[PDB]
Amino acid sequence: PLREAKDLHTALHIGPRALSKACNISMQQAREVVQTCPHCNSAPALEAGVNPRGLGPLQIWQTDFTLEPRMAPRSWLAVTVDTASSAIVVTQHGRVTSVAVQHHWATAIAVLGRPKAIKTDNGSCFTSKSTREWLARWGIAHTTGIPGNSQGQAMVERANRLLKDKIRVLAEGDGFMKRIPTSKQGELLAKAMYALNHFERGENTKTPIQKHWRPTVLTEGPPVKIRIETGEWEKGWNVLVWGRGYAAVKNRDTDKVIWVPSRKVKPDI
Amino acid sequence: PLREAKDLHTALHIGPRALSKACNISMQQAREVVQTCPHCNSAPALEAGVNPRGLGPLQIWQTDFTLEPRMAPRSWLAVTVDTASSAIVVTQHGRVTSVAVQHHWATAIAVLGRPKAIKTDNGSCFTSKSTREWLARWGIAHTTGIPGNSQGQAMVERANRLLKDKIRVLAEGDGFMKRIPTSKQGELLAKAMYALNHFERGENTKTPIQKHWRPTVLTEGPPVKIRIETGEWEKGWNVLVWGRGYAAVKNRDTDKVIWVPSRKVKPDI
Amino acid sequence: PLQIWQTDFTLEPRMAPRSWLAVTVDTASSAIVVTQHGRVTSVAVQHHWATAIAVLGRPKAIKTDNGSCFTSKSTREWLARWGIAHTTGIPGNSQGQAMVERANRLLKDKIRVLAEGDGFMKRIPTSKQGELLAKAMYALNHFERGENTKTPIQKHWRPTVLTEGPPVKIRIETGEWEKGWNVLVWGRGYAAVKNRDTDKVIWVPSRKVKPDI
Amino acid sequence: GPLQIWQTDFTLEPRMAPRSWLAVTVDTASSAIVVTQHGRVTSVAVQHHWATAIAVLGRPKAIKTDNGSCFTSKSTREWLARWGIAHTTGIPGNSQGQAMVERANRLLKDKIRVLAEGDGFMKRIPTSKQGELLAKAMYALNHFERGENTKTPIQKHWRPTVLTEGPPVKIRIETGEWEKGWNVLVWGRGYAAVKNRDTDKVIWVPSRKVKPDI
Amino acid sequence: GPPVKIRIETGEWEKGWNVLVWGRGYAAVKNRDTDKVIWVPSRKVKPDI
Amino acid sequence: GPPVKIRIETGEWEKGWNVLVWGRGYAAVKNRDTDKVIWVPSRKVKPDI
Amino acid sequence: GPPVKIRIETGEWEKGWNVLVWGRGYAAVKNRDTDKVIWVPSRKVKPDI
Amino acid sequence: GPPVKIRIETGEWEKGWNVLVWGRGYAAVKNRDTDKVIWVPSRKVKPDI
DNA sequence: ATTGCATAAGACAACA
DNA sequence: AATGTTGTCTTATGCAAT
DNA sequence: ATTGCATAAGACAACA
DNA sequence: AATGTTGTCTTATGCAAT
Ligand SMILES: CCN1C[C@H](C)n2c(c(O)c3c(=O)n(Cc4ccc(F)c(Cl)c4)nc(C(=O)NC)c32)C1=O
Ligand SMILES: CCN1C[C@H](C)n2c(c(O)c3c(=O)n(Cc4ccc(F)c(Cl)c4)nc(C(=O)NC)c32)C1=O
Ligand SMILES: [Zn+2]
Ligand SMILES: [Zn+2]
Repeated sequence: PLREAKDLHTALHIGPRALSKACNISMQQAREVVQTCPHCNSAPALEAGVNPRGLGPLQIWQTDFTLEPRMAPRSWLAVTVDTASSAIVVTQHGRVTSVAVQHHWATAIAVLGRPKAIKTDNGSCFTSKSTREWLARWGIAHTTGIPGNSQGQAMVERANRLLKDKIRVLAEGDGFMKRIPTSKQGELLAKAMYALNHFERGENTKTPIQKHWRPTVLTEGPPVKIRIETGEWEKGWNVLVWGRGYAAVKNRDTDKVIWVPSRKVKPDI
Repeated sequence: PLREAKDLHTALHIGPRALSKACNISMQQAREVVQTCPHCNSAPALEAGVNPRGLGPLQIWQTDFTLEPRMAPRSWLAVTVDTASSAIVVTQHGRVTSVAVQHHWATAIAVLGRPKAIKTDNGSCFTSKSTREWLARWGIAHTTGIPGNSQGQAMVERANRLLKDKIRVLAEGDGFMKRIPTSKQGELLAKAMYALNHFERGENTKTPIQKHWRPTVLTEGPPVKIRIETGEWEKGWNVLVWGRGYAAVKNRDTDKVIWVPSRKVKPDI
Repeated sequence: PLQIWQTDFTLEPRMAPRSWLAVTVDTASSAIVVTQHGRVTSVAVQHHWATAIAVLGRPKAIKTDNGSCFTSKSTREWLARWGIAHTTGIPGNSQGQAMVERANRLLKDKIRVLAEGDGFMKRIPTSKQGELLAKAMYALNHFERGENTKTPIQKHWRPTVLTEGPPVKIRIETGEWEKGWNVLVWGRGYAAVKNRDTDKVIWVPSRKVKPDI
Repeated sequence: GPLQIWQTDFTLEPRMAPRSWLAVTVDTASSAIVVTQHGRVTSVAVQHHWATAIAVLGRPKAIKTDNGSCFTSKSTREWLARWGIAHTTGIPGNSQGQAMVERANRLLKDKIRVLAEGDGFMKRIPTSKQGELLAKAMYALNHFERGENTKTPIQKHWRPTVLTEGPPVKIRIETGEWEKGWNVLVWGRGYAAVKNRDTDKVIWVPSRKVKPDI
Repeated sequence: GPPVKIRIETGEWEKGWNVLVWGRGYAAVKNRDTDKVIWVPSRKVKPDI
Repeated sequence: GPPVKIRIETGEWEKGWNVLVWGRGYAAVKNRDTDKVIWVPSRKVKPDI
Repeated sequence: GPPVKIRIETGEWEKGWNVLVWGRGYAAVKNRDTDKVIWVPSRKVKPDI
Repeated sequence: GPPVKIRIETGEWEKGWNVLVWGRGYAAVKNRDTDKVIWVPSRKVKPDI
């Protein structure tokens, strides 16, 4: 008896359970009468492709500015992270001006080496003409995320939060509740740099600095099961890197490196 | 050797894993040296006492106001839900005037009866002198939540969202993208009424109406185990109601009824 | 209950401008519903039972007079859409409209009582009409009229208070599902169940429970 | 071995007013040069220098220097003791405590000018470009080659290689026996891919079925 | 392109949009009337009807 | 996009459909002749050859 | 009263309030300096040290 | 506040503390004599008799 | 077998 | 134009001892 | 055993 | 003064059939 069910849904927009219970119907007819209505399902499919990352050290870098009140009158800090090894370099400046951005990078360059790409948000001075021409003079790329989401650079922002936490811990563990004397700024920054880079973070067994200088990369990954966009799991690719958050998988013939959500991959056989 | 470990934590504030791996130290000493630093553990305990509810029908009621753009020029709606039975009463008005609440409750009384208590936010006209005087004349309690979080009335707020979804579904299934003619307002409201109260929602095998007029309450609950506030499960109480979200339990001797999250209770034996 | 309904449109001067008053009454429970109307229109005709259906439910038949807005194609199409059986009658017949007599009498009595009780004599304030209508509705429906041993609500809904879960069969160790048991609480993977005779409550896995009949 | 002995001194640079005092820290086993600059020769500024040098390169085992006012002063002394580094002094200019410091100083003094004429600065670079010049000089001196060998100081210091295999782990076999000779590749959830060290054959294995080797 | 519904800073979800290029985690979207292309995160769009 | 067939209420897996943007809840197919874009659930579709 | 940190509309965790009474899911806290009581939900406060 | 035994770095479980204060990952007890409230993690407390 | 433990798996938050 | 991240915390689990 | 199904369990959102 | 909620959806599981 599905004619009254169709009328009931059309004039009333009833859920499948109640329609089944109220017209002596079962699973199927209740379903294919509830999905006929275009109004019974509008949103519930929101794509989420979440994957910024580099492969080897000195390949992809990120950068953002931070306002740290304890660092007055030089509160502004420039933070740079190498996505491959998660090393951090921060330099202190008084203004967000381009010249400060110029100063920060080469100091980081002298410590980590020369990268190839530096992702950053479209800051007022990152895209400045002088910055662009100087960067081209050095000769490495420059890519900007979408203009407005401070979220595609999630790694530098997360390292920013970590650095602010560490510097707060150091500052108020020494007896400076509200800010820092000018005589303590530099050694606080240096100690913060030494703590994160040269020591483990969380549970990984590999120090970031020796990750950067002594990295390991697989030349050929193990077979895995891959949620190709085709709907289900396809068999026949190999994962290169599988981070806790997200992973990269490689084709067996096309030789494509793709950053894919980690839920889209599972081990083969 | 934990002397150098203590020095390392004091001057560096290192995580326990790196402390263990950097001074040939094991689980224990790493732990009780990392918890010594007060700065390393500040936040990670935020209590969540989450429990509004009534027991029987016509005991506890909730109410809020809604701005519905399609209902112009009478957009404002007053929504009332019985916490025990989840039945919904709504009325359409033009002003947030106290008289509107007078009318909305009066109709709510006529359809459902006389409750005992009504919980609501400190609306501009909810606590008005005339409103309180008339409520006292009717002789029913009134209890405002914390002044500023529209979250203690979560039941009426969720009912508000659901009602908005249903009314928009009906309206734009009737071919009205932007607004509803003044003629059709009452028909839409009453159709939503009949769809919501008289038909069960989600998966519960009980219609809200016959939940209200034919409530079931357990005179003696089953034995359960209770995460008593001391932090460990205790044996010797009985659960009165165990909703999908949250539950109420009763003592075996003091016969106290309290609302606790479902995580705090697990079945006995 | 929810079998046959009656209705009529009655005048009253005290609620000007919307002086048009709509009525609808059930048979088995004598429940009432009332709606204001600025003017009797076939659209306002639609507005009434829609509200009446929500408060009471969907009846099985409705009987009325040959009113102008009672007989237009809009009402017929609407009632056909809801699948309810119309049956017109004489504007004043007793074999048809039979409970609406007591309905109108009691409604006018209560309206006069309340309107004079709250210090008004000839015109209710426009902001205070729905107040009086709802109060009369509640008084006439939740309180017994005259000798009535039950108010309309008890007859209409049978508002008993059960205290036991539905009959449910439980998987016995032989693999079968013995009936005569009633669930009490639906916990996490465990549902406390009682025997209708021994009155003993036992926790059982949710995979080992299914309803009766 | 790398990171065993360090060296330090100062150097006045008139080209770099007003912050004309410059500090240089040099490794011995790798000749890695780290420099930081301060206007006045006080304590706090030079311990800031040493902290930065430690951060960029690591914690050494011993530091040799002159008998300067601050170099043996208390603040520095207990700071180093808390750091746990063996101080060493000597004749202010001796060929042992300052064996490589002067070579690094002359190399840096050549580089700073060379770059100043590179960007056409003769007498004193403005205060804006001082840090950029120092960073460029550090990059040129450290990562590049000025000797005649095939190993930059970074190549000498960090032992920079490119590994291919993860740490070795002793896998358990279905009969219940632990078995070394296997190295993990990918630490996927639930299942970890481990490769036979001999046959270069990978296999997916449950997490608890594998334990680290040695 | 097919019509999609995009969120904005207010949190609403407006109509009148079409997708030109479908990136792996990004998308360039195009007004129905104004006919102007902007890019947007793929997590900030849900389709239409 | 590659050709696909869609599920119709009648019982016909009709051809002439190529997915343009495909999500994890449903797809956005377009016809080859009429060239009209519609959104159909992921279990309403089936590829071509 | 013991020292807790409470949120505000900005989203920070300011310090300087002692809690007086503990509801099941609420609390009233007194400032040290402005020595005044305000009622806050339990899920909005965390201590110090 | 019921009496509770608290823990110190010394190696003993000392008495003389009534928990005014309980949290999910701590307690704040107060001594009868010193009448001082201190946030102590829940691991370092146990019931007094 | 029961308790305790060592680990693993999963959840939360906040970065202008 | 060009996409979340992960340290920290919590709970669950199997083993090892008892 | 393999496939599908019937069910249960878990996850997201948004409401001034 | 007085505390999140739950419909909708997706994923996982087990049994029954093949
Ligand atoms: C144009 C110059 N500019 C910035 C605009 C003003 N901005 C800048 C930032 O650094 C941030 C920033 O860090 N976060 C914090 C944040 C919020 C959500 C996340 F997911 C993640 Cl990873 C980070 N937010 C913003 C912002 O605008 N709106 C949230 C923001 C910036 O440098
Ligand atoms: C003073 C008169 N007044 C209200 C203040 C203005 N308010 C009133 C509301 O009805 C709401 C409301 O419904 N929501 C929506 C909402 C947001 C988050 C949730 F968790 C839930 Cl449960 C509900 N928010 C607010 C608000 O204040 N800030 C978001 C609010 C109101 O009536
Ligand atoms: Zn529908
Ligand atoms: Zn610490």
